[PDB]
Amino acid sequence: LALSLTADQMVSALLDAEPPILYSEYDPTRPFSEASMMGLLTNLADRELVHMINWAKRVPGFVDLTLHDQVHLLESAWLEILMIGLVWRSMEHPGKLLFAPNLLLDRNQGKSVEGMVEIFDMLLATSSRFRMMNLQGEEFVCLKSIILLNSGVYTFLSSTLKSLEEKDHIHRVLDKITDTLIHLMAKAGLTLQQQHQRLAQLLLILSHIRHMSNKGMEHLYSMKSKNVVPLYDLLLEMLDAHRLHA
Amino acid sequence: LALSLTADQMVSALLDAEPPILYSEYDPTRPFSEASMMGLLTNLADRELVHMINWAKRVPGFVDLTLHDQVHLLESAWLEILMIGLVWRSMEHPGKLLFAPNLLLDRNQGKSVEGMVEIFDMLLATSSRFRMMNLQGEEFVCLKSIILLNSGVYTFLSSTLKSLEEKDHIHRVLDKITDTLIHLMAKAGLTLQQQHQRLAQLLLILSHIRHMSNKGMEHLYSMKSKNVVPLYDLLLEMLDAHRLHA
Ligand SMILES: CS(=O)(=O)c1ccc(-c2ccc3cc(O)ccc3c2Oc2ccc(OCCN3CCCCC3)cc2)cc1
Ligand SMILES: CS(=O)(=O)c1ccc(-c2ccc3cc(O)ccc3c2Oc2ccc(OCCN3CCCCC3)cc2)cc1
Repeated sequence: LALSLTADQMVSALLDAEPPILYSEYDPTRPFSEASMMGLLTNLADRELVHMINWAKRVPGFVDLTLHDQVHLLESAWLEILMIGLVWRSMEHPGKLLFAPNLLLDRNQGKSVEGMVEIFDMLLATSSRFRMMNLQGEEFVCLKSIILLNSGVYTFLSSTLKSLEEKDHIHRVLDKITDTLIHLMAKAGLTLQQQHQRLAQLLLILSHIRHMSNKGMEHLYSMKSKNVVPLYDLLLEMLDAHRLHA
Repeated sequence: LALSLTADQMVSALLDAEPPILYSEYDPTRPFSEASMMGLLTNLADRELVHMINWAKRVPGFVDLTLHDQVHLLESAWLEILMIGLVWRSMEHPGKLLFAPNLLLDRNQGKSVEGMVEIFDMLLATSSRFRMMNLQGEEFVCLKSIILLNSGVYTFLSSTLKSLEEKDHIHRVLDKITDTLIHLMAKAGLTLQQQHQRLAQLLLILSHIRHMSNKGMEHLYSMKSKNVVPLYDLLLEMLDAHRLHA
């Protein structure tokens, strides 16, 4: 059970669950100004989503939830999760965003699309903040898991017995991850005061990531009019897998 | 200086700075269905803003910032601050939002305006969460101050020496407030583990408040087309006061 795991077990579980870093899909031997910037990012995001679902399934406690609740959590968090991942891998590239190892973009390369330069600036600022705090890999995987579990937990539709039990489980797992973050900081030499200060600093950054996701979704919604399968149904199909391959 | 204050001094400073509870402005002796719901809330919000500025000025550390930075912080946080205040005074009114003592509204009374019922539901859910956590007045005033200082701090435009010093000051004050929250929880009997768990639970709610503010601003922006003085300039005029009354 997830609630039985120790701090070091939680960390190992999260580190092991980490998804791969994907590459942008474009011909390296052709003029760049030819390729659609938003086309490249959309394709990347869509491929990453598949791996995000595998990752979520390996976050302790996640698969203990109902399918419906798992979908709701990912539907609310997916863009924040993409964004915190980007910021993490951009940390050692000041002034640039490492969307993919073969797609490193600077501020001015977002002007091709509306609202993009503003979001790029916010993402760059978050990466600067992490660099400045010297964020560690173990801390990063805790934060990404907190995002998955927290972002949609205040927007649950139901209030049935089952929903109450679901929320309680989510909050117990979140408490576990808080314990894990504190543990990592204790093992890195920080005093108690430094521990709760750093915890608060990290969790306050999650509000900015929420803000970035909201602003991004504003523009994506003006932009995404494919009139096709709703994200919920797409997430469900991917999450609701058989065990005929297991 | 704010950075010199003790936990109990911080708490007393914040409690003393608390703004008044205002009343909705409408004739109690006339048909309700006559009054504009959005008209009543807008008028209330506009009057509260004036008192919010006095409050901000009394938050330790705030007036140490440049006028420009003070404005930026309030411009980014004002709706979150209105919302957390509402949720706080609605805490003991399950199912209802106490916008004012003479304006207690339930879910169904938001349907008059677009997007409103959704925001009402999110606000009600936040109030339920606070009730459920048994949020205390001392904790509430810390959270509202954290919102003021944090919401706009990742969106500072400049990177001058002065801006670096401003950000450092804001983060030191935020650390002070974290210490104060932990102190209050220590003095309420919570164990160390319970302390960092409750701190994280409270700060994660701030992400939902950010989300609510974003969604609210989406609809207010479709709705506010007064073509008049920009909020920044209005905030500046109110913040940039002479000391001819002091
Ligand atoms: C216009 S904007 O300026 O506001 C804007 C806002 C955010 C991003 C952004 C940010 C961080 C990313 C991190 C990554 O690791 C990979 C791609 C990232 C990314 O590109 C997209 C593109 C399309 C999309 O959604 C559309 C495709 N698809 C919809 C269904 C769910 C999966 C995504 C979602 C993200 C870009 C632009
Ligand atoms: C359409 S919506 O469903 O999304 C929507 C979204 C949020 C609110 C909301 C929420 C919490 C409030 C707490 C309070 O204590 C008092 C009023 C509150 C309130 O009403 C307004 C009305 C107008 C406004 O801004 C316009 C007026 N003015 C602009 C300049 C700054 C000050 C506010 C700002 C808040 C209502 C409706």
